[PDB]
Amino acid sequence: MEIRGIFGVKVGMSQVFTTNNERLPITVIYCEPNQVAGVKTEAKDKYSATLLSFDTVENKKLNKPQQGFFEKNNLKPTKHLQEIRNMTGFEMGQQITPQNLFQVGEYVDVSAISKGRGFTGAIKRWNFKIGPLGHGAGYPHRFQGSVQAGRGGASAQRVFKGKKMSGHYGHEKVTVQNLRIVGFDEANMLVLVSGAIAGPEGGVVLIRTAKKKPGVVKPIELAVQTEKA
Amino acid sequence: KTSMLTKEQANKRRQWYIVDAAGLVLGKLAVKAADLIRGKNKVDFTPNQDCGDYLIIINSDQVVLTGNKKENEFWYHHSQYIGGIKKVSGRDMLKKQSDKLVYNAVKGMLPDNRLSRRWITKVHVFKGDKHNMEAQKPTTLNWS
Ligand SMILES: [Mg+2]
Repeated sequence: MEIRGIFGVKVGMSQVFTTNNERLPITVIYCEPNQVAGVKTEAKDKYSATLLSFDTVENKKLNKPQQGFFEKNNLKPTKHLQEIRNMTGFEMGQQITPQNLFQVGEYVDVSAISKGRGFTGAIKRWNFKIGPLGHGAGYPHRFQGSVQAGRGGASAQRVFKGKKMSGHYGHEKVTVQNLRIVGFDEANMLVLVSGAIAGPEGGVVLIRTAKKKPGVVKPIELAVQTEKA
Repeated sequence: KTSMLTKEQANKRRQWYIVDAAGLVLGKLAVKAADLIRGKNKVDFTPNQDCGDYLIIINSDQVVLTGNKKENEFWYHHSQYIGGIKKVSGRDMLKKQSDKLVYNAVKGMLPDNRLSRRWITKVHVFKGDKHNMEAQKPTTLNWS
């Protein structure tokens, strides 16, 4: 549809108090104004999308083909370029800030590269269970269960494609939906999101308009103090 | 002993073709396509040299299946997982993917072989009349 998107860097997590007598955890996202670097139209390129360049860097610390692309296209050089499908209401060479995209208290979703958790075993990875430790249950008691599917040539005689065994976990993309936006800060070019955002403190964080609840907004205010002495 | 039979080798010359698959049926089209690809009709058919011609099939979605097959005969495709049967019906194949239908119906008619996978790539099945293969200067013949 009219999907709207923006990028930032997750700077950390804290909490803030609202009316309705509620405590609300918060993630804080530093959002430098972005810059559309290309627009794909439906007829011309068989689909629609908008290509956004961000994390401005000095021209020196940049590869030559990219800096040539930036000079030819009349942009500011950026370390990152990535694009959002089905962003339409924008043109070329324009600066985009989060204030110009999202209401004060509406619903977004956040994608971010998760926290790399190392080569981890099945029981932490797939929430499997641990063989009993009492009564002397033999030294391999932290395993993926029995991977059996059938013994003897008639039945199965193999392990099933897409089994659940140990492997690499973390450092993969995930997304949390319907997390509302609390407030902004134009001074610091900074935004506040409800909930907990995937990724380490300092990663790259994409915000899109939630597909589940596209335009839905329910306003949430703050809780200005009135106790002084 | 006797005179050794003549057999062309890397002496291949292949001419493109065009058939507009407007109102043909699947299988009767498919055998003709398979033979044209293999070069089975060539006067000098060497069984191991890909002596056959190229082929472009146009207006794939207009092909017809006789009888009530459009609702009763299914095409299956399985991934290697479990519960991976994707089962589609003739009416849905003549709409969603039609070129894949003719492609598969042609491929199965070729032998389990090492040129079969190199023969089948000589079949280009565009779904609609327009194409980008006007550059190769094909001939045009009806119902083959
Ligand atoms: Mg023992």
